[PDB]
Amino acid sequence: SKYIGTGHADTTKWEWLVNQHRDSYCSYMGHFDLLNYFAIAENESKARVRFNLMEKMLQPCGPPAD
Amino acid sequence: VEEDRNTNVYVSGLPPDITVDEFIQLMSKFGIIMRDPQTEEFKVKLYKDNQGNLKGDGLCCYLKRESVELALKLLDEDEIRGYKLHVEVAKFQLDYKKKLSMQQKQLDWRPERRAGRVVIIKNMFHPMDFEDDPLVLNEIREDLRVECSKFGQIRKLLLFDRHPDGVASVSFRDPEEADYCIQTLDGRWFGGRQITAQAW
Amino acid sequence: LLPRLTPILKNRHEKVQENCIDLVGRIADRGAEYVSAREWMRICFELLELLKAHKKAIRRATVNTFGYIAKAIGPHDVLATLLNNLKVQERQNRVCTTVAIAIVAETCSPFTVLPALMNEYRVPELNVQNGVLKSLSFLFEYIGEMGKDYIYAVTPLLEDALMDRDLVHRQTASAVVQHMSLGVYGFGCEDSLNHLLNYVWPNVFETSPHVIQAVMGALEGLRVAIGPCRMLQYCLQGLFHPARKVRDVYWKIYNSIYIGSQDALIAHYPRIYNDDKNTYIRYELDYIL
Amino acid sequence: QDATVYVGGLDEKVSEPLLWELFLQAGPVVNTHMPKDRVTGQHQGYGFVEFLSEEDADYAIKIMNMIKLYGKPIRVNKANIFIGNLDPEIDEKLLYDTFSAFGVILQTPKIMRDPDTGNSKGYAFINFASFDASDAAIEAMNGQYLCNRPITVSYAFKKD
Amino acid sequence: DLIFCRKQAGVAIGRLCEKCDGKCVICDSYVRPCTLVRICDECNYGSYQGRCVICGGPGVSDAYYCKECTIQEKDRDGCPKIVNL
Amino acid sequence: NRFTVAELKQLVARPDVVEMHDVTAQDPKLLVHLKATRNSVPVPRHWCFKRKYLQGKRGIEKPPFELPDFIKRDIDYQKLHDAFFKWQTKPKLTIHGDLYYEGKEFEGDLSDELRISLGMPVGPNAHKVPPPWLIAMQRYGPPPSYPNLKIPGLNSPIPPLYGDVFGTNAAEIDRTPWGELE
RNA sequence: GCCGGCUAAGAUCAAGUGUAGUAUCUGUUCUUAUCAGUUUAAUAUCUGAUUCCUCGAGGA
Ligand SMILES: CC[C@H](O)[C@@H](C)[C@H]1O[C@@H]1C[C@@](C)(O)/C=C/C=C(\C)[C@H]1OC(=O)C[C@H](O)CC[C@@](C)(O)[C@@H](OC(=O)N2CCN(C3CCCCCC3)CC2)/C=C/[C@@H]1C
Ligand SMILES: [Zn+2]
Ligand SMILES: [Zn+2]
Ligand SMILES: [Zn+2]
Repeated sequence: SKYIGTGHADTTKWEWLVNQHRDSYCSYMGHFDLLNYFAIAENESKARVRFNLMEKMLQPCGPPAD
Repeated sequence: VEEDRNTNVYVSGLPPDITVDEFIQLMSKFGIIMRDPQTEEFKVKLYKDNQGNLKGDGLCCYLKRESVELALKLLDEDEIRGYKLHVEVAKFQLDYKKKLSMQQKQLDWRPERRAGRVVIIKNMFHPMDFEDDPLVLNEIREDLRVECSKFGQIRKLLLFDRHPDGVASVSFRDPEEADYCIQTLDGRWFGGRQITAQAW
Repeated sequence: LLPRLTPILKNRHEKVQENCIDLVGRIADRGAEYVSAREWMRICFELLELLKAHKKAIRRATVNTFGYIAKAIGPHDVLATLLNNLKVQERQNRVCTTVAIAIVAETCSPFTVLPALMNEYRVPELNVQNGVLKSLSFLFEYIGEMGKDYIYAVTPLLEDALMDRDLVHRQTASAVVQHMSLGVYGFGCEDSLNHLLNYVWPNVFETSPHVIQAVMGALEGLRVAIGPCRMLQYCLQGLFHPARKVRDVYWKIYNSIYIGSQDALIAHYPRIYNDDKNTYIRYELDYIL
Repeated sequence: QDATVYVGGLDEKVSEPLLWELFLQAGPVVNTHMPKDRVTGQHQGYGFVEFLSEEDADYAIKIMNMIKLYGKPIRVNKANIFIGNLDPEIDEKLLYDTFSAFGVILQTPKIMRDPDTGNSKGYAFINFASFDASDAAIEAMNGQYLCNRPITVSYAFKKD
Repeated sequence: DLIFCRKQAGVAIGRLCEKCDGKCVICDSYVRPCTLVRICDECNYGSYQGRCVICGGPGVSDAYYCKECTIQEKDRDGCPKIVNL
Repeated sequence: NRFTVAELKQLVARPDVVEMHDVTAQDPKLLVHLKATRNSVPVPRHWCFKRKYLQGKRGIEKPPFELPDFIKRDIDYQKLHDAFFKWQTKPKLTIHGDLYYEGKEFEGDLSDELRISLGMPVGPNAHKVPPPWLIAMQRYGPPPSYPNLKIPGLNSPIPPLYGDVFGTNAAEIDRTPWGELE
């Protein structure tokens, strides 16, 4: 429960999906050749891709329900 | 008729200063010794002369036959400090299920570990009632003992006559009987006052 | 020297015991052909009780000397005697017998111990099969990497024990699965381990604490030996079940899988489509250079 | 029932995969069924072979008819005198033609069938015109060599 | 009340007593000790300086994780000292 | 304010994975979608039962343990070790998604024994010895169910026939694996 | 288990015995009934309401 990203019987789809999006972005920031792949694919500098991922970290999957 | 399935072993020759405990240690080194179901005292016999004199022969029955064949190939022709023993399948010439199953359960492989039995009763008496009545405390102790005897075997029972809350301790042999006594004593009335019970 | 030496093994001083055991070990290692095998058998059966010593040096020397004596006189007779002793004794002596069987199987290759041990599981009587299962558990835990050649031989026995109604059978089979999984890792034994997971998994709905503890241990061993992708594949359909019991069990298993190897799970998550309100597709992984 | 062929006259050497292996050359036999007895726990000589198409079952019934399999008259079919141990390859018209040589038959004969398969039970009942044909069947046909099956003709009811 | 401490572990080495000398602190195994145990600073202070991590008696030798616990990275949690409340 | 089974079956791409209780979930659309992932074995099926996962029927009474063939064929030297590692075979194994449950334990060529019991002689060198089912095939014609089957005498020559092989199916690359030990 | 059923398919409430732990046994009862609320994946559970026939009695 103290670890961030764990769930329980009341976990919703939104929390699950934002958790996997957030650690996906962190894994992209960590691994050197995944960021290379993305920066070649979208034709940007690697610093720009890193900053874009950090900016996307705040609200991935949009704002929550109700 | 029973050719094999003989769990009795015959120890030919022994030191004439043999005690029963050294012998049952010698025999327990090779497995579990069957115990007489009605009683204690493992089924071990020291054959004796017309007097206290020790003939030097011994009988021992085992729970299983594999322990007999163990004693056959490990005790035969082996020396205790002074003498040379001889081991042979015993010769004979001329309640039940309960304890049988218990001795069997002595070979279990059940899970161990786990957590690894005293009930405290309060608000039962007062020190002010025992100042002008020397026989009320003994009658209250006898009533508490008669109440604790119905739930299980009470091993120790004490009553604090100098405690202002009326503390009493009942220590039984099993924690289930103490839990049953704490469940049957909680909320009950004793002497016009509501007494409480807790575990220890 | 040796028949004069064997009564000193029962002395109760620690230095005397350690030095006597070391001396008997050296003698058995180099001068094994000078004393009969019957006396060696008696000495090993006496050493059996020293595996319970409160001191670590006594246990270390006893393990060494037992290995030497077993290497000397041969595995067959000592293994027969150890199985007989495992059948008839109290708990601590049976545990020491299990340790001794594992030692014999490590010094003399487990090929020499496994057939006789599996032949004892054929006895139609409980408390004998459970002893065989405990011995197999400790054997695999003790031999570790050497077990990669013997997983195919014990798989049907573990199947049988996992289909059994007895609870100790399934708990001990789960312990065996865990030790076997952590023993072979990086050696390409995933087929048998997936096969055995197919029999371990139905026990997740068990209320008995010891059984569920052993099942969790086996699952965390298979997480290492088999990989987190398979575990996530086993958890996906239960993560959002309508019943709260299924959800509790599956989220416990999932949290255990998530705390270890959080990074690998990035490559294993299934695709989840966008709804009207929220975006769920990870688009970067769809790029194609 | 149309795609399945009922086989009768199987000995102890024939088994459940053996009939499917023998019927594999005739057609694609998908399954084989052998009903086990309650007292003996073995096959009663009659079984079924369910194929894929009805033409394969017709070819198996027209090819494996009155064959000598395991020393037994195996035959495939579409799934007061008493005759016992009769071959399942014969029909009611064949039994009426075989019984016409001894005496005259009053009507068409009937053969008993099993309640599960319905091909052949093992016994049959036939009625003659007079007692002379029954005596000729009990003298000559009671013990005659049939198609790899020793039949036995007896009287169904007799008054002392 | 057998609960691990689970605080940030420091530079202090865990100790075992004469009774627990060969044991693993987490799973209680005796086979293949692999990784040296580290404890936090509140477990290593003053009278607590040298003490068994399993029971709390006078330490005599180093505490170790087993190879099985090291493979599963169970040496990466906090202080493994058994603390009672 | 909850779907019905038929209503939810109309929304999902795969309706045959929908079940009775699936409409009672907190998020049935995600549940049904995960039930359709191209993997992910389902739940052990006895969660809703009331018999503690061990069925007390089906006659579980049976032999204790059948050792493998390699088990049967000092105690044995390195030569019998050689035997145990030459005879060692891989047993039957189930693939990734085949969970166990209480019930799933019970549910032109002729053999020499059947040919010896049927009274058929062995194949000669150069002669015609057909089975008694081959005369009907020679009279009526070839079977339409297996047109590629060959029989000696009709389609196959007499000198073919060898041992117990009385028929052969004649149906009308670089298959070597790449990296393998020599 | 035997040839759909013979009430060994489940829950529960009191007491006894006993273990480190799991447990084991006896009396029971089992709503034969309806509605509303709680709750359960659904049951379950709990929380409340609800003259006639026969031979002085019994049943509904
Ligand atoms: C179910 C088993 C029981 O829990 C049992 C181990 C234990 O619980 C009982 C209590 C007691 C006191 O009777 C016994 C305890 C422990 C033992 C007998 C172990 O020995 C010791 O304590 C002495 C010391 O810790 C080291 C012993 C040692 C090196 O043999 C240890 O095993 C090993 O380290 N191994 C075994 C594996 N072996 C191979 C060889 C290749 C490379 C190294 C790893 C794999 C290397 C050496 C365990 C032995 C006894 C189980
Ligand atoms: Zn460990
Ligand atoms: Zn300690
Ligand atoms: Zn700490």
